Amino acid sequence: AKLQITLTRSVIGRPETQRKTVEALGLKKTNSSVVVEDNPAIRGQINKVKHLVTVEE
Amino acid sequence: KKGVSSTKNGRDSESKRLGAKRADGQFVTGGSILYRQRGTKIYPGENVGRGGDDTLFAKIDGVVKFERKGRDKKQVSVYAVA
RNA sequence: UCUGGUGACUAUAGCAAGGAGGUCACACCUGUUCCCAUGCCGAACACAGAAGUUAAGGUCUUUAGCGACGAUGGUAGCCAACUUACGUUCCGCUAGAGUAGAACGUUGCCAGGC
RNA sequence: GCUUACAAGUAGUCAGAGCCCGUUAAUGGGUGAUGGCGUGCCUUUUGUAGAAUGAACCGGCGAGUUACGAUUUGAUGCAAGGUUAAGCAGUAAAUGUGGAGCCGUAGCGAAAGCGAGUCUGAAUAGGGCGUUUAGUAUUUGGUCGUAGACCCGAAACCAG
RNA sequence: AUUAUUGGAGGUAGAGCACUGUUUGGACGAGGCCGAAUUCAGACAAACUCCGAAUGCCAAUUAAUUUAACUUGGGAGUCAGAACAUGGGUGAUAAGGUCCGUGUUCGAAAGGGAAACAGCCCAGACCACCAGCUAAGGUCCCAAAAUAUAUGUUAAGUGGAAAAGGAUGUGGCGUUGCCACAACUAGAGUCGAGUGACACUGCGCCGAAAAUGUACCGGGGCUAAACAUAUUACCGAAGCUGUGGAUUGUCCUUGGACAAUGGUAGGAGAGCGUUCUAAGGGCGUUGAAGCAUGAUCGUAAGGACAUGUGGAGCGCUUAG
RNA sequence: GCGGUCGCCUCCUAAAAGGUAACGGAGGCGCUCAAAGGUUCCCUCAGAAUGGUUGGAAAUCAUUCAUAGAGUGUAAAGGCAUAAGGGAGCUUGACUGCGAGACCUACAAGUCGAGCAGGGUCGAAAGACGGACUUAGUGAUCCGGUGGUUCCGCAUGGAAGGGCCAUCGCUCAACGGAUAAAAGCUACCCCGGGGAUAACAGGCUUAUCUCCCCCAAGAGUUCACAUCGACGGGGAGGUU
Repeated sequence: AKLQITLTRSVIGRPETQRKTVEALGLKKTNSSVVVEDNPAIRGQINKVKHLVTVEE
Repeated sequence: KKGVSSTKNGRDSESKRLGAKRADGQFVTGGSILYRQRGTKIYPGENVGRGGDDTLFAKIDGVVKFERKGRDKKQVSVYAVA
């Protein structure tokens, strides 16, 4: 019911589509974390922009 | 270096921008265009009309609906609902 | 509830064979005397009448052989992804056509003699 | 004064012994045995260490300006109004006086014309531009127009 | 703007032979020695479709996150692009070739790795520090960190550069069969212990010739300091964290903040100094301006103050 | 340079929305039609063989297999048995003034439209018609000429003349049209520029070129492997 994504990669060198999704979650710079509620529209957002962040809890 | 035997080609014409112009399920105005094509790919259904052998337009306000007619032929419609 | 009549379904609704009944009602059946009329012959287009009949059509019941709908298990292709130099290969998602086993000889709409 | 004859260098910069100094007094100054890192500057280019262009060195001089208009922005004065020109008596005083004029307060139409409406024309009907009104005078900044108009440079043409 | 659930438009990859065109053949009709069209199986298609994805596109007036968006005006610059990876045309499935389409980087981007290498991999520099943790790539010496552990594979220095082929190379995968097969011989009998085609392989071998000098491991050198896996430890950037400070735009409505701060053509804002004028107040033979030197002050353009030389003018504050 | 092209329409390339380049691969247009136009009826395709002076395998109307493989005035695609294909009568809507809204688009252009007034043709009527199944069949402005021409016609009124409204004629095909009056040579050439663009040399590439192999067909009466070398295939070199 509570997740905390963490940017562990750079957003430089990828397409704009993923760049927008990364900023849509709330992540700003690298090595940054944001705690949010687990929803069906949140799981699909991290699935699109995968292999760049780290989900846990 | 040598004057070639030229090309018996090179001609074409300006494209006309055919296709759909209003999306299924969105609200319209009386008199707006819905589709532009040669011959009747999509027939006119309910409260729509064909212009000069093209331009299927709307006749009253409402929301558009794309639908099948018989077995293999489609049609467009507008419903008064608001 | 049977047939006749209107309005929905992707031929699942079919062409290919037949089976069997009645004229309440669709049919085959009499000619130009009239309404209309084939640049062409009242078979289509019309009329008054039906003594004669059920072949066919019409309806059900049979053939899955005749053709579409074709649920799974795969597989080609493809969107990301890490590799390598790709006519590839691995890793994650969505996975077809065709091929089967099948469903398969329409669900009804609302009325008329019952 | 300090340093140099086994050494490969866009010559600096970061660290660092030794030998001399003594200031605008502060975690001061001069010299440099060794170590790491490092292919000048301007222009023109998809790209220049470039074997593409320019400059021997030093000093002095050497390129968006002014007049009159147009439009927009800031500032101030008065406000359905705002303001003067050429003049004339004055420290070449630029403050008085000077109401020809200019903008705005009402538009629409090719015009006659009518007017909060008007043209359209067979149509008051449907439409177009208007109506709900804030502007104006001087100055400041930005850009533009007519003048050479940011600066330097031609082969050539005509007149005496 | 992105995502989750839903609706719709379309005909590409791929398939397919149901139309159109083109094919290979077996039984197929079409003269007096060998034929038109057809028939059961099949094959091909940028201008052939009974079919038909993934992705993208338009709406959703549907929730969760996030921070844009549109309209009018002032001022612009740009109209020679390049490589890499994919999807095609053209040429010779030639070119660091040429023309379009979808992305990223360079252009206008420093820092780390690829020995050196605008476009390849990792990552976006506001400033101070002799602090810490990581990314790609790496850990015998040059040169920061394992001469680490366990397991296999490889005898060429393969690693550390090409192909059709060729073969008594091989570690793994299945056979097949004599209880003979190495010395028997037809172009018949024994003794004692492994033999081979074939099939998929993984790593090798030969095929492999160029002009200044070893001469593509970067060099010394290595039988593991090579290759394929597993798990670990540590090293590694101007990335992130720790500590102090500068500016903003916010915010709250006095300093803690919240975020943010590569940059070419361009747009916007705040300043420093030079010559002259006006007003006020000043300095100067007890030495002005200029010139020379210095270890000083401000976030930059800059500003003071002593000391020497010089011998008559020159600062400061506010505005033009 | 020579040659060929220059405007408009259809398809493929174009990667399932739209848009998308090359001296990339194919065809067309500069009209025609009083009917091939409007309205109300009525009808129906090919590839198929029958045995019919005659047969030209095919000149005939039938009949049935006939699934659009036919026919559309004109090229090509998208469409159509509502037939949008084939005939028949009647007629002129191939009408006047307008049009909410929308597609396309730098601009000028270009495209479709319910309906609103008026007058009508067709049909018993409901209704249908603002030119041909759909997309090509032209070209601004200026000037000049014509007719009707509720407007200004200047000292007053007439009044040539202008203006609104409706027509007409060039030719601008280099087809958004420099002034609708436009040919060559410079080996004497001159100035401003560029490796944005050729000749010589370097670099990339290897069609051709020179070698090396692979299969071996053929040449030797034997011996395809003494030697020669058919087509075809795989490489190296950078000296044409």
